[PDB]
Amino acid sequence: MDFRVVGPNLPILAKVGEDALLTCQLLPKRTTAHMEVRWYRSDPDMPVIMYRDGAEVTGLPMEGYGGRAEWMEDSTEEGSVALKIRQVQPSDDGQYWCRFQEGDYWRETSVLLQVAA
Repeated sequence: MDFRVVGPNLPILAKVGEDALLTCQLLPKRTTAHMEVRWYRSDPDMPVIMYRDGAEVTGLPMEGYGGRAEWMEDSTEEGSVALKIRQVQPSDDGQYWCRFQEGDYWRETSVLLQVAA
């Protein structure tokens, strides 16, 4: 009950082949060294990409998924975050959940993104 993420963000419209912007608002306790943030593409079972210890996971070299998604921090800088995803498609069209994980307690919320087809 010490962390909360909200999805007040308005629907995002990006055309197929154009990049999209996933966004949600979270409040870090202090230093995101141990904080983890996960985004899901209409599939909570598997995360597309994650942000941990102030860095996004790249895994193996020439990352297809990691390469596709790059973190773009919001201008407001009030605990909000945004993730830039390249070459959107109908599969992207839908909802994405942000997952704030710290210690043994975490919370998540959906963000509205509707890409043009």
